[PDB]
Amino acid sequence: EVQLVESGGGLVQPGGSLRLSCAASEITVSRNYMSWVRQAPGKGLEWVSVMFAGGSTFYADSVKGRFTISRDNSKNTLYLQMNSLRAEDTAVYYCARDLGVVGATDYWGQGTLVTVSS
Amino acid sequence: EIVMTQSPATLSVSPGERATLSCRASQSVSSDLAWYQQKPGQAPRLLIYGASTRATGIPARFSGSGSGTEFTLTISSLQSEDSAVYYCQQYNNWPPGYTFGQGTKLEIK
Amino acid sequence: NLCPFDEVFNATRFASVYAWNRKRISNCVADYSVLYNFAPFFAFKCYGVSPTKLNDLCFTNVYADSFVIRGNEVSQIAPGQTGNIADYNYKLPDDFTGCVIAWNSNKLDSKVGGNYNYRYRLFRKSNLKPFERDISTEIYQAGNKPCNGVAGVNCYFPLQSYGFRPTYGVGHQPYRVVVLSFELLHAPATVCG
Repeated sequence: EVQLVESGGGLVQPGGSLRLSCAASEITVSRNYMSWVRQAPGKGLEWVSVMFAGGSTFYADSVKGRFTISRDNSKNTLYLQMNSLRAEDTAVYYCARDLGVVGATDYWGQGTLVTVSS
Repeated sequence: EIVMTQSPATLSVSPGERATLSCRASQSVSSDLAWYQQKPGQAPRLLIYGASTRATGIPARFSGSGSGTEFTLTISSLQSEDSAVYYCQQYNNWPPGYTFGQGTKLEIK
Repeated sequence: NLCPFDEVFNATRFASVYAWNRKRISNCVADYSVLYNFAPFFAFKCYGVSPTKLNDLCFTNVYADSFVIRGNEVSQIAPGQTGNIADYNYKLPDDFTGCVIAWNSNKLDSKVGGNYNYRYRLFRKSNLKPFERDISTEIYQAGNKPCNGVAGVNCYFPLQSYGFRPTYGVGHQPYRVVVLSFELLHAPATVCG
């Protein structure tokens, strides 16, 4: 069925790097506005990053300059490289395909936990 | 950076009655909004997009309303499984932008 | 012998950022006394040429490109600037010398019924080449068929209305924008005075 499945979730020591990956089915991502969201345990949600259909990507300010989104279009998948994970970035990350005024964000990912050593 | 404030924080209503949840904006959000129901344990689920348009499949028991800086979601008859958390997401700036709320916990009796 | 720039900016018929409007000016004396000196202009800015020097500057031909955008997106009309309107709708080159001007039309073009007659572009397959008119009527989709035979999934239409109405805040008040491009290749330059 149409879906987004995630991988890369785990634990890493502060300052370390990590890479989250998102695979899709029955729907394309290369031509779909993709958006990674995250949730801190117990808190609300916050938009982390977005990549367009032409390649021009964008990131939130809280993570600006540190995270970089990319996607293997050839096999229909998305990726997000993170580095220098500090104490804040421990959260569950979701993958999403947002249309906007013509259908607000709808298809989401099972999520993936990302915690740090402490 | 428009800050959204949900209300009330919690709500416990007897089964079978109506339920009313308010979400308040700080600037003009016209009719650009959405409501997500994140049943505890997995990803959220879209209920109502734009101003009050009911997402496909979504049971008619839900109804959205409001415009400008104030919006409201209303549930006709809560069934046992309606207990979940709900969030109002605004999107007046679409490419790249979204701003979430604090969420609301709804239970039954 | 003055050019018709006056009309160009005051014709108050501007079409859309979708398939913008153009004019090829030639053989006249470009005054400029009013250009960027009239009162209700909100933003005017050129790169490579100073306004007064420009007023003494001279060229081979002129290209005027008028269109209408949302106020919060005027910052995206710039050399290589990245966003939506400047990536899939209308994209100006990197070495573009010349100036743009933008007016807050929060009164002249808006109606309570929704002055959304114009439908801007929100679904494109690949980025734009500079000055590539891409007015088109197709159905952006995901699966096999377009919306002619499918509905809901893979039923997208790139032309979305704006919905300009007065309750909208400044960030959503329709700004009218006009961009001037002076070409200097083989210039038996016919325009200065």
